[PDB]
Amino acid sequence: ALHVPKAPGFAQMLKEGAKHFSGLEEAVYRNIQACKELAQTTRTAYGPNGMNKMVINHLEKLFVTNDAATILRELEVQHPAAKMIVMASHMQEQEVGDGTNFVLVFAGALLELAEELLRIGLSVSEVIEGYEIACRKAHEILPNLVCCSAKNLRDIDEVSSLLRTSIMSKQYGNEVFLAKLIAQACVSIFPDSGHFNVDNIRVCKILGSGISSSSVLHGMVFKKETEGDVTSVKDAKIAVYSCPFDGMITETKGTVLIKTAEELMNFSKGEENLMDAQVKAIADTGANVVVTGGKVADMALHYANKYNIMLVRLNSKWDLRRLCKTVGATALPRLTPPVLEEMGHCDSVYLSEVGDTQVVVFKHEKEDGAISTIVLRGSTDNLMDDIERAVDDGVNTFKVLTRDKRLVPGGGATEIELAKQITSYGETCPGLEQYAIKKFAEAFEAIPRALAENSGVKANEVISKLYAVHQEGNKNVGLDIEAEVPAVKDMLEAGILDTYLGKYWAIKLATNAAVTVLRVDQIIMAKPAGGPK
Amino acid sequence: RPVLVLSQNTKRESGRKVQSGNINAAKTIADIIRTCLGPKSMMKMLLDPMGGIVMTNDGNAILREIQVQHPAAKSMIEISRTQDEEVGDGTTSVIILAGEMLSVAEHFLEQQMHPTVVISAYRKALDDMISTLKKISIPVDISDSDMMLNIINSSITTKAISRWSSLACNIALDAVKMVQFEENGRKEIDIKKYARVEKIPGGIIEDSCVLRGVMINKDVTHPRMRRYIKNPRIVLLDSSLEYKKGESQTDIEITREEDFTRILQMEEEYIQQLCEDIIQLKPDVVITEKGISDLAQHYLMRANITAIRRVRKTDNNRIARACGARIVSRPEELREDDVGTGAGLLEIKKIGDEYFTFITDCKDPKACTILLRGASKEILSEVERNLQDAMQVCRNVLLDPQLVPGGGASEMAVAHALTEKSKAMTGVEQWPYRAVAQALEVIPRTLIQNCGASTIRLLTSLRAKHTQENCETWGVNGETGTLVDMKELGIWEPLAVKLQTYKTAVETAVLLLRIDDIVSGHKKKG
Amino acid sequence: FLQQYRKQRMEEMRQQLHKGPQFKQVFEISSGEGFLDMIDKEQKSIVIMVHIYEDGIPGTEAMNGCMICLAAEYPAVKFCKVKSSVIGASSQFTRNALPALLIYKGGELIGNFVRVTDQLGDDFFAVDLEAFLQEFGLLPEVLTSVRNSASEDSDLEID
Amino acid sequence: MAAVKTLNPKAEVARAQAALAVNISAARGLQDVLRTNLGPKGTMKMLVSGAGDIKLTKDGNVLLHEMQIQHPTASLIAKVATAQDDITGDGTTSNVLIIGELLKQADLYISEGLHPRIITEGFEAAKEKALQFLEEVKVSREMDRETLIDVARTSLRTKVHAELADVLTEAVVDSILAIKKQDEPIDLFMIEIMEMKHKSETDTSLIRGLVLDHGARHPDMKKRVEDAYILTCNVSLEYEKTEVNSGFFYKSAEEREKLVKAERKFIEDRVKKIIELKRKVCGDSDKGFVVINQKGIDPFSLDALSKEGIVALRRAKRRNMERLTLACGGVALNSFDDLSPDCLGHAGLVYEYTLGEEKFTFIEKCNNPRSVTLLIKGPNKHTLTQIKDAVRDGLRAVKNAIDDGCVVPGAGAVEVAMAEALIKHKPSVKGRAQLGVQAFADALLIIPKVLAQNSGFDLQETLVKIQAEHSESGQLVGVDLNTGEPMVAAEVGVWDNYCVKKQLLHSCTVIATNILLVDEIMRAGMS
Ligand SMILES: Nc1ncnc2c1ncn2[C@@H]1O[C@H](COP(=O)(O)OP(=O)(O)O)[C@@H](O)[C@H]1O
Ligand SMILES: Nc1ncnc2c1ncn2[C@@H]1O[C@H](COP(=O)(O)OP(=O)(O)O)[C@@H](O)[C@H]1O
Ligand SMILES: Nc1ncnc2c1ncn2[C@@H]1O[C@H](COP(=O)(O)OP(=O)(O)O)[C@@H](O)[C@H]1O
Ligand SMILES: [Mg+2]
Ligand SMILES: [Mg+2]
Ligand SMILES: [Mg+2]
Repeated sequence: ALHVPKAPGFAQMLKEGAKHFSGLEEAVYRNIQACKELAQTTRTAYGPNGMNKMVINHLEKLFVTNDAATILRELEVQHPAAKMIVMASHMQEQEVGDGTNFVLVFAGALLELAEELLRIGLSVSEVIEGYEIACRKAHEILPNLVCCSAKNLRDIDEVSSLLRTSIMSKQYGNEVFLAKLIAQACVSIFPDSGHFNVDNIRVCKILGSGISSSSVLHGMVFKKETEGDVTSVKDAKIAVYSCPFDGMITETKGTVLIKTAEELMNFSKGEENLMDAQVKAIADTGANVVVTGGKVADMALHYANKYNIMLVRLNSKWDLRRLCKTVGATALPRLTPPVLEEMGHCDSVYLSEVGDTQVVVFKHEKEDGAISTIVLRGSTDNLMDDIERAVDDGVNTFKVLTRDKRLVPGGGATEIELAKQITSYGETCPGLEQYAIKKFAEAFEAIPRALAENSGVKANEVISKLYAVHQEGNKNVGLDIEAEVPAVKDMLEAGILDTYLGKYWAIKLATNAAVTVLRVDQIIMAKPAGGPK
Repeated sequence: RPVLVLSQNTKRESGRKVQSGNINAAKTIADIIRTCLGPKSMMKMLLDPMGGIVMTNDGNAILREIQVQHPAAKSMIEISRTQDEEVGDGTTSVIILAGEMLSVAEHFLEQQMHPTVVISAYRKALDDMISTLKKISIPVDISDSDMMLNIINSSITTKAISRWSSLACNIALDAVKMVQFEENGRKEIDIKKYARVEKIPGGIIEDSCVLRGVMINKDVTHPRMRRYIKNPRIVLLDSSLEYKKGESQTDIEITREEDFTRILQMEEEYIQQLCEDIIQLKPDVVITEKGISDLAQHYLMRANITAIRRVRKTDNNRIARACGARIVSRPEELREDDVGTGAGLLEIKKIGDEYFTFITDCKDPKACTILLRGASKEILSEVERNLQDAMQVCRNVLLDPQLVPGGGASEMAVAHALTEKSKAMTGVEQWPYRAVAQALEVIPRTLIQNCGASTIRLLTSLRAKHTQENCETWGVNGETGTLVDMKELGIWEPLAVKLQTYKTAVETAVLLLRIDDIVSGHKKKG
Repeated sequence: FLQQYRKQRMEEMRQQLHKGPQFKQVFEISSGEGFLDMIDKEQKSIVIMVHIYEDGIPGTEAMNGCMICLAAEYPAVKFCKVKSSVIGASSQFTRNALPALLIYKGGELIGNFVRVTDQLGDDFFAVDLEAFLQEFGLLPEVLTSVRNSASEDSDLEID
Repeated sequence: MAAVKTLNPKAEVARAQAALAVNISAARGLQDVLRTNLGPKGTMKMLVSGAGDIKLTKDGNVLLHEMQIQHPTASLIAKVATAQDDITGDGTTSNVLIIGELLKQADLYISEGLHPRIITEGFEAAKEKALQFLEEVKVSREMDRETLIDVARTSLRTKVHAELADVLTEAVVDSILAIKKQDEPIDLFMIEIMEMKHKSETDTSLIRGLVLDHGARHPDMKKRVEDAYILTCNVSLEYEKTEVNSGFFYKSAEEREKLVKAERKFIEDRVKKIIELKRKVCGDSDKGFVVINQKGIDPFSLDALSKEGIVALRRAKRRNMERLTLACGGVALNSFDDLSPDCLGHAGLVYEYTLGEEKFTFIEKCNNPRSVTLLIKGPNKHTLTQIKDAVRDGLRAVKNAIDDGCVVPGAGAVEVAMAEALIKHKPSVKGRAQLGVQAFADALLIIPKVLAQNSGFDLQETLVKIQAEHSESGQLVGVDLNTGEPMVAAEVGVWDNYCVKKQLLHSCTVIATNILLVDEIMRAGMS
């Protein structure tokens, strides 16, 4: 009478390291608690007043940022429910590019209120049904909350104003300058054709002179040097070769068979003459810059130097295609001279020196092209990485604007209006789903509450003021950050707007993650064993 | 430091203790499978060291999965394997008999009788047992299919397949009959090589059947091949239909520009020549034990020929036997005789989620495939074991058409005859003779025990019944525990199985009786 | 879909019918000097595989059965087993190096696999470990009735 | 202790009633775990593997495989369920439940000193009677679209959420009707299942064509072709080394250049044949040319093909040869020795979709595609896996419904009717096998019991209501999972595959009979 044996049946047959969680209080509440913990550990980095977090991964690499997706990626999350919510956040990042913190906060609040509903007596199925109905109602309501539209994407000032809000949460202190840079870079890209490619915006990080000295370049910058002695070309005629700058050889086996002395004494001379002829044929087509994807032979380099040809060696083939796209050339497979149509033209190619880094710059004087490079300066690698993440957020916001031009007010105004409307709708519906609908509406309060908490003011007073104003009839009113007391102001007048499509996708993904977590009733975890990766 | 004659790990024991240990180990081996005999036997679950599960009630299948340290038990297991391989039936009976004779020999070894006298008495009793069995046997007309089916049924009433008895009996009889071959004045059955049993989990057991041909788990090499041919002409090959290196080192030396292209064109032309040699015989199906090149596939398909590659050698031999073909290595030596005509249908159909190739309408085939479809893998393995037992019994009857009454009737009759013979020796070896004669009653005893009836009353009644004149066929009903004549119940066994059981049991007893010393621990020294 | 290895199932089926007489067991080394004088002894041209294990650790019995099947199929190789504690391994070996595949050839190591659970699994089959060993070319390249082998006087005739 | 332990001291043996107790306990544990899976109202289980992969499932087979159990009887039940899923594709949870309840009911009588042999005899007699009843109760109906829709819903609602179940039902029924040929067995290899990870679960649909997981490997390839000629080939368009160890021998740089130029004449000739065919079939820019190759294409041939406006794909799946020949209507070629326009398929639209680092190629607007594809779209990997398993189950159910000429009412109605018939037939069976027949009937009654329990009602009251209604009216009445009152399953549209029911009966009876007869679990392969 000193030990409790394992119950007969499944309990005994379970493996030594396996874990079995079943029922409501042993599985659902534990999953909800884990998701709440994840939401709590990410909450403080929300909004313009969000705080960066120093995250060190298992490889001792240091990340400092307030991007929720990056923070979740760099955290070794082990709980399966938190893993699912992180997957939802990553899907939101992939689909849109901004709103990951919103997804996580909304999912956490939804699961918290779901636990509360389950405690008061509601069932899992009824909670899920109410959440789905309320999500459908929110998706129906959302288009009516649209304030204005982009109505122009070729204007630098309009695009900068639109993109300021997206990169205002990150790098709150200096967002106008970054907005102008990203606007110029995006407007250079995005030609008359409606398609916009995010990959066409390149970012180069050069250390030394602070982020305020960053600049946008209509072209490409490579952190390399020139093989030859020519280091500056003013009327470049780039010829791009996917083959090494060397005489091509066979593929089975190359064996030189010598049977007479004359062949032995003439082989090297003939090879040199052939290489000289090939290089001179390349040069006679007006080419003065040659970019190769392979190695550069000594003889080829010498003969290129003789004819004043600038040699650049790009090892990575992604950079090769990017250069072909930005200059307007074709990567030749052989060392033949390039035909007129295959010749790439860049207005100026030169070897420069920024900070202490040797770079080769393909520069276009025209304010257009296919690929634009943002040269990021700074005084720390981590700071430059954070600025690059902000630039990525801005570019993704521009891409979303190209996809859909509708905008909704930010600063929690959209969330508060959605909460009010869904709460009003929930009164009409009878049955047990009204509680779930009201809880779904109340889960929208976590966004203005998080903003108020991060801004340093009382969240309850801000929420009450927002409800009072929205009940009056002003549906475009959010909290004012630049205030020491709880205050609200019009978001439309202040220009604090976020994309409608991003909010739509974020709400959908958060609701799906919450209901998917709720549907789980039993957990059968295998023994962890090993598997570091 | 120490000096020894033998090695340190060499352990030796001898005397009455060794004989007692050997006999105890044999009795333990017998007791392991004692309850797995008779129509009312219960199955056993065996866990393989590899993780597999064997669920059966066969003596050899149970015993081959047991690892033992006592060499007497190893001898008994080898005896079980010998009985299984020689005749295919009577595996539990021989083990039980060996245990009983060793027990009744231990009884005499406790006294002052030398083991050699017991062995001589055992050999004399074995000779008399053979004589009595040959005397009480009856002939069988192999032409009568009903009698053969009844024999197979009596053979498989004690296995898990007995619930589907007519189907299993017909399958075994048909397979054995159609695998029978007679070439160059030599008669062979060859159940081991041909008549392959292919089991596919799923379906119902009643859907199982024996095919008039061979089924293999292969699919056509290309989608545009025909998956259904009415009367195909089949050609079987060994060599690959692809360009391959020679044996000698044959490096080339290319100096002209066109030599590389010429080499490639010659490779393609060689493939085309091989395919043309195949096509010249105008076949419909080509089967190869090795790979077939894609270009070879195209050239064959241009002539509307279905090709299957990478078939096992055993499967190819079975196909050749079934469809009357001849395997040809070099395609240029193909003749009209080598082409296999006789297959009445070829079909590649889908079973579950896998493709299977059927050649299942052959006329006069010498090979077959038994298609087992059951609940799971273990059930199908047990069904395959039972079918193997049935086919072995059928082959034994076909080779020797002598028949012997079953259910312990033959053993009780032999015991009574041997006792009557012993009533006249008047020597000193008569006691072991009579003891080993009466030791045959263990199998009627265990039949009664498994039936659950009273052992003593039934055994006494049977022994009294066998003392009459014409009562050699009186045995025990295995599922009701009553004394019934076996010319009414119909349970009969082949004479070969009984002869092998008695010979093997008596010789095992002799072998383990001839031993009184055990030395162990020495290295193999090799 | 060539990764599914359809031949693996037929190879396992053929391995199930490996031998008739017995499954045989992996030799258990009882001492260190026994280990030394069996690795040093025997022909150097044969591959000797040594199995390192301790009782109770998971991931062992599966590879015991795998080596049993390999010894059944392969008569040349000399699969053997020995307790980890008997040799006297250190604490790190006894805590994170239980699965150890010691391969001997020519009197020296040619295969030194340890911590093979990630690359093999926990309940892997014989074919899986066979393929794993074949990945490095570690595997060297009828059924008699029972036996055949029975001075040097052979035969003559009349002369 | 026993004989084996005497012979092998390090052996584990369970003997006589011990074996029965162990087997029945294992079966009861498996049944207790898998009870909550049955029915659309069943709970969803989450499985985490050793590496940390998350899987959401409701299948009996999937749950069994990823359930950390190392039991012999559980292994036998898992093998039976695996065979059931392999052949029929449905009924795994019902299989496990029926086996467990058969063993429990048999134990109920065995614990009273009764021999298992009589129970097995009763089981086999009841199995024969139940098979006869199933033959006499099946609904032989014409498999029109509505019946297939009903069956597909009956499966997918049990597998996934209601709206996703409806979407998958439409997709599965449409795909099966698309690939089906009259009086010809349905080949399920012709329905390619592709997974995308960018949209919601409800965005999955059916493409009347083919979707490929690889795209063009040349940046200058056309990203969209309207009218496409499809060339399905299995010819290597990359450089191939000679089999007989050729090697090159030259004496000057000019000779080396000549040899380099002349070593590609074979592949250049094949590409020239392709280009000549393309120029012959389409002399304008209206019709595009698409080449799908099972083997790789080197950059030189890729550039040569792209210069002619030809989009080319390489390293295609082996089954894609048959899929494209059946969908586009062309002829798969293993060599360009004699190629004509009659070997070219047609595709009314070919475009490429880019998703992350993966490039997908779409082939729509075919004339009468005999092979279609199912695009699985979801925000999560586990969602994709669950939808794929549900689609497999639904496809198997629809194929079974098409194959058999009949369909059996579900919702536990057929099991209740079988139990009633077995109870009626019990007096006919002689001997003490009547107890086995009664145990078989009670075991068959597990399905409505578990359905009612999962729906939230009480087993006994609901079961007696169903039985009383069936006895009074004679209609095949089953459990209504929303109200609990009996409903005519045929009228509502709750259909079960007849082959699934027959396989369930056969396999469950066989495995229960074989397990009940085991009297010794043994493990002596060591030492
Ligand atoms: N100047 C501002 N004043 C008030 N609220 C702001 C301001 N700028 C941004 N926000 C709010 O911050 C939110 C953006 O939070 P953010 O940190 O970008 O999360 P995520 O990266 O997940 O989108 C928006 O919903 C917006 O309403
Ligand atoms: N219906 C029956 N009634 C009585 N005895 C039977 C019956 N059927 C078979 N037997 C006996 O059972 C024995 C077969 O048992 P079995 O399980 O095959 O053991 P073994 O494999 O050693 O022959 C035969 O010797 C036969 O005499
Ligand atoms: N909408 C429904 N109403 C009533 N009964 C249903 C409904 N859908 C399914 N069922 C019944 O519930 C059972 C579901 O079994 P299922 O979970 O598919 O087990 P398995 O996966 O082993 O086939 C079926 O036998 C069916 O008769
Ligand atoms: Mg943001
Ligand atoms: Mg027998
Ligand atoms: Mg189902």
